[PDB]
Amino acid sequence: STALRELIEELVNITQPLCNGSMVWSINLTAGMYCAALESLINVSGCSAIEKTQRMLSGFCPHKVSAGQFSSLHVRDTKIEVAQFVKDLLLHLKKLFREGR
Amino acid sequence: QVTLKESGPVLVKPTETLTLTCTVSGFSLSTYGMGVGWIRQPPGKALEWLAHIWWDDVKRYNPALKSRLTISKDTSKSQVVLTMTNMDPVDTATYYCARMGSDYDVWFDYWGQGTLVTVSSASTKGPSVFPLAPSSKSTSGGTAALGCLVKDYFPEPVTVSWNSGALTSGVHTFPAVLQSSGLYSLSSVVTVPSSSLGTQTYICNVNHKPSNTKVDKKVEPKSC
Amino acid sequence: EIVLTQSPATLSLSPGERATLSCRASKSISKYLAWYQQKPGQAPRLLIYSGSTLQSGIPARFSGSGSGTDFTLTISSLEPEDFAVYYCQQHNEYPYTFGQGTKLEIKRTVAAPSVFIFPPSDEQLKSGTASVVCLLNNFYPREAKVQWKVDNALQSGNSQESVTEQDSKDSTYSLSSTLTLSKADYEKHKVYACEVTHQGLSSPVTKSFNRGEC
Repeated sequence: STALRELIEELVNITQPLCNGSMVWSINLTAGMYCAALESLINVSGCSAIEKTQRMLSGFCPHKVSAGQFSSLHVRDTKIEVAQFVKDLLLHLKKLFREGR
Repeated sequence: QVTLKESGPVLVKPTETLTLTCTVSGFSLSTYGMGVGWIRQPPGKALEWLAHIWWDDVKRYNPALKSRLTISKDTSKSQVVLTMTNMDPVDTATYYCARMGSDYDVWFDYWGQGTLVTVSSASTKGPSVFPLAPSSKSTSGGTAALGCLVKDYFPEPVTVSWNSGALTSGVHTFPAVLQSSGLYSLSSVVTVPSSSLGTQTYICNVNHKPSNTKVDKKVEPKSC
Repeated sequence: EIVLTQSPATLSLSPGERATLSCRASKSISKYLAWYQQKPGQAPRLLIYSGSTLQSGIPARFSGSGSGTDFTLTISSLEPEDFAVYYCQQHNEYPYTFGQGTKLEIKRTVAAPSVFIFPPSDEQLKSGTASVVCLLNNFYPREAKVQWKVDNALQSGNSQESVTEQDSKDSTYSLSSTLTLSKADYEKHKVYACEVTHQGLSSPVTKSFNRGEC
């Protein structure tokens, strides 16, 4: 996918201390969870370095995602550092890309 | 150092199944980002990607060939296995395994040496070796050519040397041609001063490993 | 399926000169084009990935550029070791595809071939077949015409030719042509001639023999 590749490249760009101090809800990374990933990341407020990632994610989610609002993200227990979240998201997206899915 | 090695050259009969193994060193097939692909190249033709597999068993196959291909890996054996069913003469090619140079994208940074796979009904046969007789008399005073015609063997390859490798200057060993009979033929020639035809011995040493045939052919002036 | 068209099929240049190799894709591949170099009997060697990234161990005279549908591999000043076949491969999308290659060959001064002809051996004739062989030795350019004649009848379709790789030391080619006839047919004729035409020969050179005369 052209959108997928571009998002991979952006995540590589920004991870090679992203939003230092910012914690987000952990996700149970499995296929198609673009909505959940955005539902978590949309809640980061003072970090311009992830703004593009946020816009890019909206392209992959068929519904509007607004901060404070949840639907696709059903579990909110563990909170993790943004850097870790985005690194884990990256490996997940690379797998999708490798799979052709 | 990263190395890859394909299993030995093989002959497959039409309709039969090809199995190739790639043995790897300098990386682990369970390490994040590691992947191995197979790429083939028919004689005189372009490279064609067949399939690849990643460290986590994610696989991709060339869609034109998908029904015929299987790929697998075994980290404990450091081996990647390609299986290709219903082989056809058109599948005669050198088969390479190669490592992906990226953790998620598809281009290849380290390559095996390649292995020749021949698909044919023909049976393994060693060559007949005929003289290409010196082109002039020793007294002629020009430069002469002589050679050996290495005819009707199967499969590729043969190697040719002269005088057990002592003669290399002026030697040309030609690419084989595939004849209508399904057997290959090539020539090896050497140019020498006509004056040496009296004094010096010329022997071509032909080796056809597939049939375990070795031939030493002495090439003399044709007694006219 | 993305089709990659490489131009020109063969590029003839001298060492010292700047080379430009082209690769064009049937549709956009963004920046994701790889280049490989391949020498006779050897596996391909990765030179460039993602359009312009130079692989480690590749000298800096090489550069890739381009995006979209038009890409180039350039070499600022050709060294002897650079003459080889070059393939492009796109890695934008599945299925991954390669172009058909550009052969980069050394342009040198014209060299006329020395020509030799060889009768079938008695050993072979015993088996029922005659191979007659004509050799064109150490010539440049690669283009040459070999015309078999049997009792002045021009032969066609009953020969096969092969050509060596360009010589590493003098940049010449050699060619072998084999004319094949049954023994019965061979014995029906007298004069076997190989007529060669090449840029280096002011007029065609004919080498011949008469069956049975030596």
